Amino acid sequence: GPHMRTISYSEARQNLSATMMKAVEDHAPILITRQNGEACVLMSLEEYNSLEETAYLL
Amino acid sequence: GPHMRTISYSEARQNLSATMMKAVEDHAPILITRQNGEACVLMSLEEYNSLEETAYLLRSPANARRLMDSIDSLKSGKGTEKDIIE
Amino acid sequence: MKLIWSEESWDDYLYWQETDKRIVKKINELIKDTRRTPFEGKGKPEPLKHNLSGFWSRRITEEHRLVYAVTDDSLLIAACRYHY
Repeated sequence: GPHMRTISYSEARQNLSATMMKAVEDHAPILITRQNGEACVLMSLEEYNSLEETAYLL
Repeated sequence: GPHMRTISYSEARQNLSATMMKAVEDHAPILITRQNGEACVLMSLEEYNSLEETAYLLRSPANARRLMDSIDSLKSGKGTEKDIIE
Repeated sequence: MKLIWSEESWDDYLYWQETDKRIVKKINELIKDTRRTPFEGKGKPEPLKHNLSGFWSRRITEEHRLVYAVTDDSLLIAACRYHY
């Protein structure tokens, strides 16, 4: 099957470390959904900076 | 180096709910660091979608150039008014 | 609300006009919708950052985006085609 790209907040609480490692490993963001509130995205610092560098026109 | 608020793995994990809610409320990112080095940024979906769409439009040099010239003109009031060709 | 275009977006628009009428209709629908609700609706409206602050982006196709800004008086169209 495909690597997970989503996880609930409830599950994330107890698997945060593994989740962080996965976002870093695949160099792809993971969405943390929230039953009531708003979802958040977790991504490696490297991917985050690269993204800002682009949106900044180098 | 980074220019964002930092939080330890343990504090974030113990207070994940509050951390996510603040990220959403403030529209600001936060860096979660493990005491072993690993570090990830957490941000609201809304902020992520905004940043990704911006990078997307500038990723292509040809598109970035045109969009920058186009925005420049528009901000300068040099834009021409035209209706939609139905 | 008035429609102001740059040479870039105007060329983009005419390109579609003489290239793919299907895309034209999509652009018009988006413009008409943005005109009604500038920051909400069709095309998954998205606010842009940094050098693009103030501008917004909506989906014409998975590739092409309607980029625009809004003043107290009109709609500024920055683009309606994605370039390589």
